[PDB]
Amino acid sequence: PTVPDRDNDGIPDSLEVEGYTVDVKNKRTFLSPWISNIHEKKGLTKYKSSPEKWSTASDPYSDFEKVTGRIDKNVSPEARHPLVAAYPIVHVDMENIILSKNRTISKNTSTSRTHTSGFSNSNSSTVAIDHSLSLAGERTWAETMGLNTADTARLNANIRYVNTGTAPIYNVLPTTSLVLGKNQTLATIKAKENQLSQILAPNNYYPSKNLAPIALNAQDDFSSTPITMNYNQFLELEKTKQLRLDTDQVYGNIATYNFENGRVRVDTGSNWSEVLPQIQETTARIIFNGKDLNLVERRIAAVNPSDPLETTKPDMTLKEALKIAFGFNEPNGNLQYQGKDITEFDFNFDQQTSQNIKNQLAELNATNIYTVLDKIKLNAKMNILIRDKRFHYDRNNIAVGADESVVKEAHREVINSSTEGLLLNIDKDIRKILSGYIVEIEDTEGLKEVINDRYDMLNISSLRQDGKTFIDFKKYNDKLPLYISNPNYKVNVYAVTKENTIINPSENGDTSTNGIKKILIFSKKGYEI
Amino acid sequence: PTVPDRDNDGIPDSLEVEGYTVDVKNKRTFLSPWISNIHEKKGLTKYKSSPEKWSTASDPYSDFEKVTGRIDKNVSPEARHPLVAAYPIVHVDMENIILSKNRTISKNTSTSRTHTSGFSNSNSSTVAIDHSLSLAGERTWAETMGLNTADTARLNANIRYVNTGTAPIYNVLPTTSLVLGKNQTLATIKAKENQLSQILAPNNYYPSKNLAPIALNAQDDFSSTPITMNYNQFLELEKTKQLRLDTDQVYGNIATYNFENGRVRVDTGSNWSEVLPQIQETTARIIFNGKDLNLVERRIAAVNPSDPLETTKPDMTLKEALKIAFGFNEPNGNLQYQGKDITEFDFNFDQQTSQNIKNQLAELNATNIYTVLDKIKLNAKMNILIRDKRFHYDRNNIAVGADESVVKEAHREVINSSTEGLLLNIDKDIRKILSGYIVEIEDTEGLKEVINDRYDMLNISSLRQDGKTFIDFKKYNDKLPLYISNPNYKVNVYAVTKENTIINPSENGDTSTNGIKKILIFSKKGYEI
Amino acid sequence: QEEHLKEIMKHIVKIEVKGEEAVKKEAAEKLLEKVPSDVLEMYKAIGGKIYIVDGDITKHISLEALSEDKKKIKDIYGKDALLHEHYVYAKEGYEPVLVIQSSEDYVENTEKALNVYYEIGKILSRDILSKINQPYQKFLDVLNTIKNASDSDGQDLLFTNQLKEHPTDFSVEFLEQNSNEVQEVFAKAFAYYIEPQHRDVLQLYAPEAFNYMDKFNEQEINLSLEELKDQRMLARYEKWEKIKQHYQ
Amino acid sequence: FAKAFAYYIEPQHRDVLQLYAPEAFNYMDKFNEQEINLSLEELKDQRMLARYEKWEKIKQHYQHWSDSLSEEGRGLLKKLQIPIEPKKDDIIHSLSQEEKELLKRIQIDSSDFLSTEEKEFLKKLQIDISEKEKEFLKKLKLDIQPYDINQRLQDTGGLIDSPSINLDVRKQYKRDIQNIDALLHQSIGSTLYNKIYLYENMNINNLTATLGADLVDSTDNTKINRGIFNEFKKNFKYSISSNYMIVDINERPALDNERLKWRIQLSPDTRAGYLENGKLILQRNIGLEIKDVQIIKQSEKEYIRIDAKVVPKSKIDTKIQEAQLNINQEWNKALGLPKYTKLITFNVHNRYASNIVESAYLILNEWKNNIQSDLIKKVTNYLVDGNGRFVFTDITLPNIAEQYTHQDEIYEQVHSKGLYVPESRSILLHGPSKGVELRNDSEGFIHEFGHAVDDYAGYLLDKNQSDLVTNSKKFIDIFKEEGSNLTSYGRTNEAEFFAEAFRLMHSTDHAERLKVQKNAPKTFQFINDQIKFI
Repeated sequence: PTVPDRDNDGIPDSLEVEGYTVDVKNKRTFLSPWISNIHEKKGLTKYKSSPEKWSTASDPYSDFEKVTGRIDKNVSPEARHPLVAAYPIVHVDMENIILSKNRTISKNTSTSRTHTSGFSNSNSSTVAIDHSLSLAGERTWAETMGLNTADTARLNANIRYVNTGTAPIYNVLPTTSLVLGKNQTLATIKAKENQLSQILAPNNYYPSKNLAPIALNAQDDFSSTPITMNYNQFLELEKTKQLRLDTDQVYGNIATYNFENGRVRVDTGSNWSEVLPQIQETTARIIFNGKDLNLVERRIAAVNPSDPLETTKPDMTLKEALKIAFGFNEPNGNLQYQGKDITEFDFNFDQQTSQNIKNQLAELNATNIYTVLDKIKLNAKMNILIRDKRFHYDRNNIAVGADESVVKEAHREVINSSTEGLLLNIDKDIRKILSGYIVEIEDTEGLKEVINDRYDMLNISSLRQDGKTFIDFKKYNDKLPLYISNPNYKVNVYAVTKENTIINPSENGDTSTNGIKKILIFSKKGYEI
Repeated sequence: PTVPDRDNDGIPDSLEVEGYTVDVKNKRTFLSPWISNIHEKKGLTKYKSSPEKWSTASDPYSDFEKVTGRIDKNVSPEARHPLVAAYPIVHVDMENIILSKNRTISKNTSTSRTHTSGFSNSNSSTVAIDHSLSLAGERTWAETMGLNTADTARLNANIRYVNTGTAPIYNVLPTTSLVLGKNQTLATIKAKENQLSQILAPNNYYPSKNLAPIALNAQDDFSSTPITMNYNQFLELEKTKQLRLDTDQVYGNIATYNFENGRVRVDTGSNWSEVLPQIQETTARIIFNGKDLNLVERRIAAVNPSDPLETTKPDMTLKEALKIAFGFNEPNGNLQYQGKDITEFDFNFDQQTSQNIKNQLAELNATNIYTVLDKIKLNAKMNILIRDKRFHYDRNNIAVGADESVVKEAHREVINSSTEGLLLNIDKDIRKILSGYIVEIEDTEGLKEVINDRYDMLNISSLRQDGKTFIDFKKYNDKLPLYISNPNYKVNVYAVTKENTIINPSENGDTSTNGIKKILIFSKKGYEI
Repeated sequence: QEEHLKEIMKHIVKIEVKGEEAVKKEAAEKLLEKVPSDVLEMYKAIGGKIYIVDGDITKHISLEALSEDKKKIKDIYGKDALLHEHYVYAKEGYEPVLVIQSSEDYVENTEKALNVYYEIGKILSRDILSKINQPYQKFLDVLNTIKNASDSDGQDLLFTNQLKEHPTDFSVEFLEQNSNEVQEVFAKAFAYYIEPQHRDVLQLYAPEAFNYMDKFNEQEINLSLEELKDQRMLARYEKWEKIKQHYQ
Repeated sequence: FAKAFAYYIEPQHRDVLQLYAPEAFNYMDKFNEQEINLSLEELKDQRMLARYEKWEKIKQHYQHWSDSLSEEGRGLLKKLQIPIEPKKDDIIHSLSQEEKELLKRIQIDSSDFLSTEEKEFLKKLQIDISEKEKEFLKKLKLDIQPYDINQRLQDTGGLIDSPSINLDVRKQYKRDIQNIDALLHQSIGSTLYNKIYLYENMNINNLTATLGADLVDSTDNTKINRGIFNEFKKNFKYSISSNYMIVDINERPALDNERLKWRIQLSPDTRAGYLENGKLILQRNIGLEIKDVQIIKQSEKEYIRIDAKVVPKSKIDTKIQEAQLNINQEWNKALGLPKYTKLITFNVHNRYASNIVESAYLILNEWKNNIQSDLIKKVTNYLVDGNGRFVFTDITLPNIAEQYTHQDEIYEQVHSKGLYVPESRSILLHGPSKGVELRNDSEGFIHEFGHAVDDYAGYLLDKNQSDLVTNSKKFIDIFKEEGSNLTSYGRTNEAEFFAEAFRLMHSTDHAERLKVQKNAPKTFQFINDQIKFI
């Protein structure tokens, strides 16, 4: 009669500890104990959970609610599993800025969510402004804008918020402060009031790509020019051309599911700023840049030996974590992510986490973690960073370069070549670590004539509407076709990786591509062209 | 007997899954299990639903209320069926504007709710300003309004709100921002406070057609000219004559039915801005322009394989969806909408949906979807667009033109012809893709004299109060009847559809209709008049 | 809130479908149940029995060949109706027969149930009790109390026009010379008493009439059956059998 | 089996079982909570020591009753156990008149009424020693029956006053049973024992000779034909025993003709007697409800296992009246009869009761759909115009009520598959017996129906005269020519011939209809002419 359920979460004790699964019988859904033979053919996942936790992940959705689907239909699919915390992760993306003096520099920007190292739970992004010259004659920003020693420039940018987490935010929108250099806070972006009545579902923008982005300067009367900026500051900006956007975790309320009638109402009692601390202190954190070289962070519930209540959670071995959080599978029993074997990735651990794993590796007598992967225990609070092993990385764990040899194979497929340009087809991921191309012409006797011989004249590679990259020569040429002094002269094309780029004129203001680390990328004679 | 009912929605479990129907017995209404032979002759619809959802559609009215009628009597009929989500869809319709400088150009406008392509869940419309010259002498707006390089024009428009959805909005009325060009946001029309105390039932206007429309400019002291606009903006406007009206989804509260006394009271806890997200992630979206070439949007509840609870919804086949959502029927077993067979319509799908349907077409070994229609399963989140195959369309899926053959066929019924004009009776739908007519006279030896020989002098076709089209020659003539140099001279008339129209004078300001592709529409000799 | 759903829910959600024709049989049987059983035994004992037809009552073998002239009938309210449209007729003769047209709406509504009970009362007073002349002074005494009473619309409810014009109190001679009018008044009273929703109306406007009928249906109907049986020789003879056997 | 068993006992998995294997759950549900105790005893029932212990534990309880038995009680009981054979010397000495010489030279082997065993009795008398002699033979039959108390009880159904036999014999029978009734004064009820099961082997031919003819597989007598079995189990739900049950104590191997193995549970209130020979005598008029019907295997031979629980007969009796009301109310609307008529009243007091009641819901369905609607109504109207009612029984026809009274002669008794009484206008259908000719039960009805219909047709021609369609010179002759062109049974006489012809012309197999058309063309137009009268 008891069918005991101490945690009072719908699922009985025995089911939670041993394994269960929900499976639809024609139109009625019921919860059943895991049978090995009848469920595997049906493609059902074997769940486990804690008999003493109303929500094993510790986030606001019960063990029962997640797997049954009675839940805010916006929680991302992979987070339906009881061991993956569902919470929001908001960072700010700046699309473009404009400058003037209290002859207007209007440039488009590109941002990437960052993470650096003892790395802590606080969101930040990093914009890097493009250096290429949209206008030929706009050499030296200091003069295109009449900035004087005793002048002040105004900054006016466009931003959108991106939610890369696993749950929706409802009312509030986070406060976020702009910072130049190490600690020079230029401005704190106000928390607009009673204005974010829309929703940020995971992997969405606010406002969507179809609407005007929120103008940063109010354009109202709040402050005439909130973003003033002294001369010396402008200089700092010119040498680094980078800014930082720090955002806090003050989100809104929480959307809960009501059992009596199935209505999802935003309750004003439960607030994410009370939950995040629980999640962040009882889970192991896994950061992965596999999908599109962007940092996707997921959290898995692991046991913490020191705490009675915590020994109840199912032991979680690393191997399963990758399987349920990101999509790894076993075609032939070898862990891989969409073809790419697990061995092409690095494992980096915080100093704390490192020590713990070294112990675990000793009682098993193994040296290569890639073998004993399914035997590694996760404890609470480890932080793990899995990055593609083939690319070079900077201090902020952003993809920045790669070994030249890898770069070459990506170009070994010349779909067509003429005197007007190439329409290549490159793997979408590589063309985000290439700043530009050096074009040069070679005399029949070994001379070398480089066409776009200026640091800020590299942006010659566009992308066609069918995803085929097209390189235009006439852009930084003289609007003239490509000339060849000899049908026997070889035509060489070079690519320049980010790490090896120059961002300002040199010591003696050199603009030549001399001291630039250049990789050989193409070499066809006149006859081939 | 304790008939089982987990979803707690009045109808017992077994009934919902297999099929039921409500039928009024003389004066008492009772719910009955579907009997195949005794109910079909009575023209009753076979309902099905989800045994585990208090509202299969997920909108705020329970499975029981929709079919029984205990519901806000304003919900549109087509939404009474349990599988059609009932929610509001508000867009803004602007009837006419006026311009001046901080001698007022007052032109009437026509607006159509738009939808373009990767199309997202946000309503927007598009106004088009009439280009025809109301005044003879008003050539070149730049001069009719004293606009100088350092001037600013003031904008004062009249707008009305249109509800084309299926449910009422109650207290609030949405904020919406006007934008010219690609990203130039001119103004955001304030959300007047505590003033929309009336109701917007589906297919109604606010304020109604019998009252003055809400003036856009406040006419008060809030801003002297809220719609400021530098000179350069005015130039784009002169070249494009297009404005966009983007509106968000912040509607009011929801009206619920109370069992205790049958009172419909507006509950201040539940708000549409919390429900719409649920609907938009669990339904298939069908857009149809069949009735009057206007975009009607409906949402149907479809299953989602990945989610246990969601497999509970009754399987919905495409053929039945069209039947219950719009009014299609089977006089002879052939799907048709008022005469027009289903075959006269296109099916267009988003890339996801396209891919999904290609699979569906493979396990059945068929190539023409028009046949296997009753075998296509709908899953959640597909988007389908059904447009008339005979008309040409623009990028924003607006009706813009047609094949000449259709244009000629639409005119083969000459009710009357004289020297003062034509009185036709054409199908109401065609005259929404015809911009105007070119009248010309032909000498017995092949000469050609065009009466209204100016680009901006085409709006000569009025409509009489009995729906008979009447073309007036004296309008853009010299207020004189039509002269004919020979009772044997043929009179040729050409029609110009919008897509083939010119909107501004050419390079050298040509006003002749020369380089315009014109379709011949009439040709009777001088004596055949 | 959760409470109310159940009551509405039960009334509307018919769990199973009885059938197309079963409902018909079940409706008629429930109706006749409410009449005290002892009345049915008296009817059977005096001969003919009620048979339920399904179609147009106007055309049935038992009734087609007899009383064609009497096409004019008066409902309980006194308004005239043609027989074909009407749904229940009865006939008094050598073979007392009562015919009721089957329908599915006898439980739900009441105006139709009232006429059936009305016809049972007319058969009872004219065909059963008349064999013993049971309506007599006690019925006449209550009757007399209704005519002379303070503005009692009760008269309007049970008396026809013919009665409203007899100036003095009712006399034992009148009932003998005219016995259709009095028997009718009995029938109406019988009908109103059986139908639950009308019970209150009766007791309200004719208290004494209600009192009379209350004691009559309570403990004065078994006496009707026994006295009726006292005319049948075989009933007397079966009685002799039982008494002699036991104490023998 | 084990897998299914496991899932049901474990509480948490029971629901899983019910969802994916409904049928498996149902089987196991009834298995583990009533049938398992029934299974335990049979295992112990194999050990001779346990059987002996059970028999001994029963003795002492009945020791006092046995020790107090008188000589008259034991002597009476002895007669019940052994069938009593009639003595020839007694009957011969009881005649003494002219009839025996007349009887001396009679064509014995020409009476259909006599049966084989009775012919042998006559042949033994004959060794010692189309007219009026077969009527004298009818009387002798009512005198040569063996004195068998138990046999009398089912034929009369417990109604001991039946005037079906000689008064002196009647007095003799009544005294012996009433004396036996007093003997069974001790109830089984005790504090010494719980549920006790006893067994009895019975021949299927005793319950239904129609099913018994094809129950056993035609080729291998050790297997049972599943097709006929399914019909037999369908409506076997309850039974009543009016006579004296002779039961065993320990199961013993059965004889060839016993294919039913009954398992009867008793109630502490049931009155019963103990026998020293390992048998028990149960009180008469006991009711039994059938809980299950299944096929079992034993010693390489198939059998039918039937369990049963004793309950008060009144509880079963209530089922029969409620069944009576359901069938009569349904057909009054379909026919057009007055609401309150007692038409299909049936009284049954035997072992196969439940099938008889349900079989009514089948004979009439086939009866209506096969005969012209106007004939049924007209004839039913005729039948109601009198006091006749249909009567379905499981006792021999001479014992119901109506038959004996009106015939009035003692020797006028007749028993057979069906019978029609013109005087009382009633149709009698004895379910238990099997027509030596008829193929099923429906045909038995139609034959009796023919006799009744023929009476009304004759009635309509003239009201004052009571006569049949035959005896009119326009039909007697017709029987002399075509009368022998069909079955030999109809050749017997005109009355059976009309009835015989009537079923065939309305048989469900059109072939049979064609046969009667091409073999007796004259009769075919004649029959269509009497039925026209409507």
